Amino acid sequence: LGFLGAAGSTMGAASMTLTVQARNLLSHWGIKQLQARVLAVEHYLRDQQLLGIWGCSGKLICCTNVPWNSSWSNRNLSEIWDNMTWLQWDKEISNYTQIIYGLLEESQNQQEKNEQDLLA
Amino acid sequence: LGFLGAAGSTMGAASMTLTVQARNLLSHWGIKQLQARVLAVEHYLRDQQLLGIWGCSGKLICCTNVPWNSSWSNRNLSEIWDNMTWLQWDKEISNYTQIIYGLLEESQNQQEKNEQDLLA
Amino acid sequence: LGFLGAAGSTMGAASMTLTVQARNLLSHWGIKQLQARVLAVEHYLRDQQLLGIWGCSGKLICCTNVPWNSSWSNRNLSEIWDNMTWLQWDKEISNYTQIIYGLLEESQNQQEKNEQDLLA
Amino acid sequence: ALTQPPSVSGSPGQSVTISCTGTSSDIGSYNYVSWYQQHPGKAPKLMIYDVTQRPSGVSDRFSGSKSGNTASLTISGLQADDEADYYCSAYAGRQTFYIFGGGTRLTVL
Amino acid sequence: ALTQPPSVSGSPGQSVTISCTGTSSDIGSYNYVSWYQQHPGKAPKLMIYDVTQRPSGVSDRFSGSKSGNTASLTISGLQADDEADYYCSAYAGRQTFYIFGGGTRLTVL
Amino acid sequence: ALTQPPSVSGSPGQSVTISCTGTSSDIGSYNYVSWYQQHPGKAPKLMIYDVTQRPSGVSDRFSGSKSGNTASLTISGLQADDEADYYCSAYAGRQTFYIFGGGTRLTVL
Amino acid sequence: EVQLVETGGGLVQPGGSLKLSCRASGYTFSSFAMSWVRQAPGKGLEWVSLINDRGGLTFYVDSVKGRFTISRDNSKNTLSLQMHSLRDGDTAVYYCATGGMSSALQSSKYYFDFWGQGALVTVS
Amino acid sequence: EVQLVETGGGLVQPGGSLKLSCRASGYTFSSFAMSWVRQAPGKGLEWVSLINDRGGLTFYVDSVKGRFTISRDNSKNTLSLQMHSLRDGDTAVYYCATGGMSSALQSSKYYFDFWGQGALVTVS
Amino acid sequence: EVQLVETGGGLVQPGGSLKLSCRASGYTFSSFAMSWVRQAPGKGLEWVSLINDRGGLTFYVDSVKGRFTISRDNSKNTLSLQMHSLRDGDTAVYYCATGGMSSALQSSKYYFDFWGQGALVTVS
Ligand SMILES: *[C@@H]1O[C@H](CO[C@@H]2O[C@@H](C)[C@@H](O)[C@@H](O)[C@@H]2O)[C@@H](O)[C@H](O)[C@H]1NC(C)=O
Ligand SMILES: *[C@@H]1O[C@H](CO[C@@H]2O[C@@H](C)[C@@H](O)[C@@H](O)[C@@H]2O)[C@@H](O)[C@H](O)[C@H]1NC(C)=O
Ligand SMILES: *[C@@H]1O[C@H](CO[C@@H]2O[C@@H](C)[C@@H](O)[C@@H](O)[C@@H]2O)[C@@H](O)[C@H](O)[C@H]1NC(C)=O
Ligand SMILES: *[C@@H]1O[C@H](CO[C@@H]2O[C@@H](C)[C@@H](O)[C@@H](O)[C@@H]2O)[C@@H](O)[C@H](O)[C@H]1NC(C)=O
Ligand SMILES: *[C@@H]1O[C@H](CO[C@@H]2O[C@@H](C)[C@@H](O)[C@@H](O)[C@@H]2O)[C@@H](O)[C@H](O)[C@H]1NC(C)=O
Ligand SMILES: *[C@@H]1O[C@H](CO[C@@H]2O[C@@H](C)[C@@H](O)[C@@H](O)[C@@H]2O)[C@@H](O)[C@H](O)[C@H]1NC(C)=O
Ligand SMILES: *[C@@H]1O[C@H](CO)[C@@H](O)[C@H](O)[C@H]1NC(C)=O
Ligand SMILES: *[C@@H]1O[C@H](CO)[C@@H](O)[C@H](O)[C@H]1NC(C)=O
Ligand SMILES: *[C@@H]1O[C@H](CO)[C@@H](O)[C@H](O)[C@H]1NC(C)=O
Ligand SMILES: *[C@@H]1O[C@H](CO)[C@@H](O)[C@H](O)[C@H]1NC(C)=O
Ligand SMILES: *[C@@H]1O[C@H](CO)[C@@H](O)[C@H](O)[C@H]1NC(C)=O
Ligand SMILES: *[C@@H]1O[C@H](CO)[C@@H](O)[C@H](O)[C@H]1NC(C)=O
Ligand SMILES: *[C@@H]1O[C@H](CO)[C@@H](O)[C@H](O)[C@H]1NC(C)=O
Ligand SMILES: *[C@@H]1O[C@H](CO)[C@@H](O)[C@H](O)[C@H]1NC(C)=O
Ligand SMILES: *[C@@H]1O[C@H](CO)[C@@H](O)[C@H](O)[C@H]1NC(C)=O
Repeated sequence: LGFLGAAGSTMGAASMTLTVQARNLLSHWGIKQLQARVLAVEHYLRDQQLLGIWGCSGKLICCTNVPWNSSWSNRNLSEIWDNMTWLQWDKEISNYTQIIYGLLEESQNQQEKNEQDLLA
Repeated sequence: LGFLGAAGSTMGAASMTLTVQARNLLSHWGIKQLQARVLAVEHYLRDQQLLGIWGCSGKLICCTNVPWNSSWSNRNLSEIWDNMTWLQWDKEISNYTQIIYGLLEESQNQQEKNEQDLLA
Repeated sequence: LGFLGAAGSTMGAASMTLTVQARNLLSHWGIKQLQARVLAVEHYLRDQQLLGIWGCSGKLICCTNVPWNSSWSNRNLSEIWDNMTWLQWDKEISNYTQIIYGLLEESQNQQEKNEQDLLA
Repeated sequence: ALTQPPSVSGSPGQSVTISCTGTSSDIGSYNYVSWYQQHPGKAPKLMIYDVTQRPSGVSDRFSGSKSGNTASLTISGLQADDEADYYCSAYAGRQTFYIFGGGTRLTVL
Repeated sequence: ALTQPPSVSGSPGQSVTISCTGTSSDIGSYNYVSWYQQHPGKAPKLMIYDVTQRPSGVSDRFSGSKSGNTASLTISGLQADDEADYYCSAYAGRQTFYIFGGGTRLTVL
Repeated sequence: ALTQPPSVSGSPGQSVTISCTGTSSDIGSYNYVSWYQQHPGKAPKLMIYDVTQRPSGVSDRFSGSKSGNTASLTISGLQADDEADYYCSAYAGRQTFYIFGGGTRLTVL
Repeated sequence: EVQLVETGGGLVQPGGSLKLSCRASGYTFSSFAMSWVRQAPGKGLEWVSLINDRGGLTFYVDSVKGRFTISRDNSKNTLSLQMHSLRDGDTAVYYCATGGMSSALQSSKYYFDFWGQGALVTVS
Repeated sequence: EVQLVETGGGLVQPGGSLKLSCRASGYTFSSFAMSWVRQAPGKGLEWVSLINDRGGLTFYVDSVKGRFTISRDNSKNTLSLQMHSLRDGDTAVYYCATGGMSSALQSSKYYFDFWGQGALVTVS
Repeated sequence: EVQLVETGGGLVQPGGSLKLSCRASGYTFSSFAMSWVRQAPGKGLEWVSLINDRGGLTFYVDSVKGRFTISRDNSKNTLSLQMHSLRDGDTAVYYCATGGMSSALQSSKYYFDFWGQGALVTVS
C-alpha cells in the first residue's frame, strides 16, 4: 500500500494508487544538493505544465478527444488493464509517446477556440 | 486591508481577504538565502498539490462531498463564523486535520472514477 | 513556427501559437546560475498564481465577466486583431494593466461566493 | 400547489388540526414546512417553521408535525382570537422554490 | 414565427411602413433584426441589419427602426421597382437561432 | 417501445425471421441490439448481442443482423423446441437506457 | 421592532409597468435575503421572487420570469421590484418579506420571518 | 454455473413498500453491473433500474425514478431493490440480471448476460 | 463580386437521401460562417442550419436536427448539406448563404450577407 507498491500489479489495479505516487514527487558542499532540489521542482513543473496544455490540469485521471491508433498498440482492454503492468506498457508504446503528446496538444487548442466562440 | 489585517476578525469576515494572503506566499554567503527561497517554493507547491488531490485546484473556496463529524467540532455556524477567528479555530481542530485530509483524498478518488465511467 | 516566430504577426494570428511560447518558459561559480533558475521558477509561479486568482487556471484562453472600458482603448476588433501585433498592443495599454488586473480579481471573488451559496 | 382543507372548526378549549398534503418532491423530500396566520386585512404572521419550530413571540398552543407527504398544524387551547386563514408552504427545490396551499378559514365556535 | 402584414401598399412617392412583431425573447431581447428583399424568382437580398444599418449597395430610401417587441422597415421615395416580398428575421438566442416572418407583398400603385 | 411482430411461424427445417423496428436515436444510432428467448414460465435467455454476436452456449442456428433502424433475428434449421417468446432490446442513450419490444410468439408447425 | 414598509404604486394599464419599493428598518438589512409574495384579491399567497442578501442572485416564479426584476440597495435599506407588461392576472397585494434563503455560513431559512403590509397593484 | 436467486417479497397493499433482494454466486460479483427487469403478468420485458459494479452510480426508468432505490453489497454478493408507494401498475415479476454496463477499462456490455428466475410482486 | 453557386440535386423519393453542395468565390471563404435557408414553394424563408468558419461548430433547426449534416471544406471553397430520410415536408428551394455567425475576435453578424440562387429539392 506504499510508494510503488503497485508497480508489479496490473494497470487496472495500479491506477487506484495514483495519489500514493503523486505525493512522493515533492520532498562548495551543499550546492549539489540545491541543484538536485531545484531540478526536482523544475521537473515537476514541466509535467504539470504539460497536463495543463492538454486540458488535464488538476486531475489524476483525464479523458480526452484523441482516438487511439491501433498502429500504436493493437491489444484489447483485457490484455492491457488485466495484464501488462504499467512498466510493461511503458516499454511497448515508448516509441509513440511524442506522437500522442502532440495530438493531445492539437486537440486542446481546437477545444479552447470552439468554446470561446460559443461564449460569443 | 493589508496582509494578515483580518487575523483578529471573525472567520466570516476574514474569508473575504483570501487573495490578500495568497499573493504574499510567493516573493558560503548567499547560500542560506537560496535555501530559504527553494524551500518557500517547495512549501507552496505541496499545498497546491494537496488542493489538486482533493479536487480544489484553481480556487480559494472549495466545497466538497465530505460531511462534518461533530466529534471534530460540535459548534454551530454562528459560533464558528460569527465568533472563533481562524487562529482560534485552527487550535480547536488541529487534532483532526489529518483525518479530514485523508477523507478529502478518498472522496476525490471515488469521484474521478465515477466520472470516467459516465463518459464511457 | 518556432518560439516568438509570430511576434511580428497580427494578434489574431499570434493567438494560435500560445503553446509555443508557454513551453519555453520552463527550462562561488555556479551560484549565480542557481539564482537564475530559482528566479525563473518564482516568476513562472507568480503568473500561474495570478491566473488562478482570476479563475483562469489551466487554460491559455480565458473569458471573464469584466467589461472593456473604452477609456483603456477605444479601438474596434478589426483594429486590434487584424492589425496591432501583441508588442504594439502591449505598449498602448501598459498604463491600464494594473486597473484591469484588479478588476479581474474583484470579479472572481464575487463569483466564488455566489457559487458556494447556490451549492447551499 | 399544496392541499389543505377549508373551514376547519371547533369550540373554545377544543383542539383542531389543519392538514397540508403535498407531493414527494416537496413535503416528502425536505423538512422545510412553515405555517402562517393571516387575519383578514393584515399581512401573514409566521407561526411554525422547519415543520416543528416556532418563533419567539408565538404561543405554545401552536405545534407542527409531519408524516410522509402530509404536514399539519395543531392548535390546542383554542381561543376566539384564533380565527384566521392559516396557510402552509414548503420549500420544493431550486427550480420551484416555494409553494403554498389555499387558506384554511379556521372558525372558533 | 414573426408577424408581419401581407399586402402593404402605396403610390410612387409615398412612404410605406412594413411592421414586424415578435416576442420578448426575440426582438425584445436582441438588437439583431434584419430585412430582406425578394423579387419573385430571385434569391433574397439584404436591405437592413442590426435593426437600423444598411449594407453598402442599397439606397437610403430604406430605413429600419424598432420599439418594444416590434421592428419595422420604412421605405420613403417609393418606386415601381420596389415591388417585392419583404421579410424580417431576428436572432432569437442560441437554441433557436433564427426566425422569420412571412413575406409582405409590397405593391406600388 | 420497439416494434416486432406477433406470431412468426414456420415448419421444422424452414428458416424464420423475426424483425425489430426502432427509431433513429435507438437502433439507428447504436449497434447494441440484443435478443432474448423466453419459454413461458422461465426467465429470458440471451441469444444475440451487439447486433450479430452470440454467447457461448447457444447454437449457430441463431444469427442477428441490421439495416437502418431495423434489426432482425434469423433462425435457420428450425426445431420444435424453438417455440418461445423472442424479444429485442436496444441501448437507446444515457437518458433512456434500455427499451424492449413486445414478444414474438414463434410457433413451429 | 422590525418594519418593512411598501411605498409602491397603485393603478396601471395592462401592458404597462409599475415599480414597487420597500423600506426596511429595525434589523441589519444586509444580513437577510428578501422576497416578494403576492396575494390576488380572492386567493391565497404565491411566491413571486427572491433576492440574495448581497444582491447577486435572483430567482423568479416562471409566470413572471421574463417580466419582473428584483433588486436591492444595501446602503439605502431598500428592496425593489420592477414589473413589466403587467397582465390582468398580476393584480394583487404585493408583500415585502424577509427570508427565503441564507448564505452557506449561516443557519438556513426556507421560511419568511417578517412581512410588510403590502402594496396593492391593480391592472385594469 | 452462474446463479442469481431472488429472495424478495410477494403481496403488498397499494401505497406500501416492498424490498427485493437477490443472492449471487458462480462469478465475481464485484466485476459486473447489475439491473432489475420487470415483466407484468400479460406483458413483455421492461427495464427498471441499473447499478454500477462499485455501487456508486444508479440509473432508473422515469416511471419509478422518485420511488425505487437500487443498491448493492459486494461483501455479501447481494443486489437489492427498495420499492416505495407501490402502484397497482407495479405488479410484475422482477428479474435479477447481470449486465447493462461496464467500467471504461472493460469491454462494453449493453446487454444482459445472466438472469435469475424472478420474484413476483403483487400490489392489490 | 461574391458568388455562391448551388450545384445540388433535384428529385428524390421520400425516405431517401440527397446531398447539396455550394461553390464559393469572390471572398475569403474561410473568414465567414455559412448557413442554409429553406423556402417551401408557397412559403417564406426558414433557417435550417449553420456552420462555423473553421467547420467545428454546427447548429440545426429542431425539425432536421437528427437528419441533416452541414459541412465545410475550406481548401475547396465548398459548403455542403447531407440530407437523410427526406420527408415530403422537406420540399423547398435551398439557398446557400453567407453569414449568421462570427468568431469572437470579429465584429458580429447575426444576419445573412450573401445568397446563392438555390437548389430545388423535391421529395415525391
Ligand atoms: C494511424 O497511423 C497510421 C500509420 O502512421 C504511421 O505509423 C505510425 C506507427 C507512426 O509511426 C506514424 O508517425 C506513421 O505516420 C496512419 O496511416 C493512420 O492514418 C493513423 N490514423 C489516424 C491518424 O487516423
Ligand atoms: C481480447 O484478446 C484475447 C487474446 O487474443 C489473442 O491473443 C493476443 C495476444 C493477440 O495475438 C490476438 O490477435 C489473439 O486473438 C481474446 O482471447 C479475447 O477474446 C479478446 N476479448 C474481446 C472482448 O474481444
Ligand atoms: C465520527 O467519529 C466517530 C468517533 O471517531 C473517533 O473519534 C474521533 C474524534 C477520531 O479520533 C476518530 O479517529 C475516532 O475513530 C466515529 O465513531 C463515527 O463513525 C464518525 N462518523 C462517521 C465517519 O460517519
Ligand atoms: C447556536 O449556539 C448558541 C449557543 O449555544 C450554547 O453555547 C454553546 C457554546 C454550547 O455549550 C451549546 O451546547 C449551548 O446550547 C445558541 O444560543 C443558538 O441558539 C444556536 N443557534 C441555532 C440556530 O441553533
Ligand atoms: C471607465 O473609466 C472612466 C474614467 O476612469 C478614469 O480614467 C481611466 C483611464 C483610469 O485612469 C481610471 O483610473 C480613471 O478613474 C470612468 O469614469 C468610468 O466610470 C469607467 N467605467 C466603468 C468602470 O464603468
Ligand atoms: C473599425 O474601424 C475602422 C477605422 O476607423 C477610423 O480609424 C480609427 C483609427 C479611428 O480614428 C476611428 O475613429 C476612425 O473612424 C473603420 O473603417 C471600420 O468601419 C470599423 N468597423 C466597424 C464594424 O465599425
Ligand atoms: C502478484 O501476482 C499474484 C498472482 O500470481 C497476485 O495475487 C498478487 O496480488 C500480485 N501482486 C501485486 C502487487 O499485484
Ligand atoms: C489478460 O488478458 C486476457 C485477454 O488477452 C484476458 O482474458 C484476461 O482477463 C487478462 N487477465 C488475466 C486475469 O489473465
Ligand atoms: C519501437 O522502435 C524500435 C526502434 O527504436 C523498433 O525496433 C521496435 O520494433 C518498435 N516497436 C515497438 C516495441 O513498439
Ligand atoms: C475588533 O473587535 C471590534 C469589536 O470589539 C470590531 O468592531 C472590529 O471590527 C474588530 N477588528 C477586526 C480586524 O475585525
Ligand atoms: C457568536 O456566537 C453566537 C452563537 O453562539 C451567535 O449568536 C453570534 O451571532 C456570534 N457572534 C456574535 C455577533 O456574537
Ligand atoms: C486534542 O488533543 C489533545 C492531546 O494532544 C487533547 O488533550 C485535547 O483534549 C484534544 N482536543 C481538542 C482541543 O480538540
Ligand atoms: C509580415 O507581413 C506580410 C505582409 O506584408 C505577411 O504576408 C506576413 O505573413 C507577415 N509575417 C508574419 C510572421 O506574420
Ligand atoms: C486593420 O484595421 C482595419 C480597421 O481599422 C480593418 O478593416 C482591417 O481588417 C485590419 N487589417 C487589415 C487586413 O488591414
Ligand atoms: C500612458 O501614460 C503616459 C504617462 O506615463 C501618458 O503620457 C500617455 O498619454 C498614456 N496613454 C497611453 C499611451 O495609453
